[PDB]
Amino acid sequence: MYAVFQSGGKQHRVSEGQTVRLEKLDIATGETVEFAEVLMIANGEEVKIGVPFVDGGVIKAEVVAHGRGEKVKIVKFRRRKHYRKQQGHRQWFTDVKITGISA
Amino acid sequence: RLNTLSPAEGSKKAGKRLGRGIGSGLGKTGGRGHKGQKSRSGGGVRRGFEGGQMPLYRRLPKFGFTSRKAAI
Repeated sequence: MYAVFQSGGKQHRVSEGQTVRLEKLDIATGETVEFAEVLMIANGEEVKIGVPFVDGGVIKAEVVAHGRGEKVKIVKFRRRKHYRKQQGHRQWFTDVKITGISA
Repeated sequence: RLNTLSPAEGSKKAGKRLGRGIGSGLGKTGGRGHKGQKSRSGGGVRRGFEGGQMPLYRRLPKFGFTSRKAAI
């Protein structure tokens, strides 16, 4: 009982009632979001996508958090050429919990 | 209010400091390049030097004279 859907350019396989982290979305932390772009739905019986994105499959998900990822330190260094550079990055992420998976 | 006065924008530049790190830009000789006479401490050529060629103020002939009546 799991489904495959495309959210932020990268596909996720999520089972019922589990939390999945995906790219930042323009949704407030206390609102449900829709994912009608369901790549595949799996159950005891198997249903595939003759046309991409099934026919009526949707996924109900609730936003939980809108935090930032772990800091990543970017170092660029040229050997013997008197060039050093430092940078930091924290990627924005959105935690969402899957509430319901349709057929 | 003595701790609220500020100068006009662009009045100060903070100057250039040489040889203080890589990220500061002009470090490691502070913008005077690699070896050479100009890179040395106190190096350089005097005014009018052309590297040995006859200077312009020597190739040309002196002309005229100064009139004392012009100053009065």
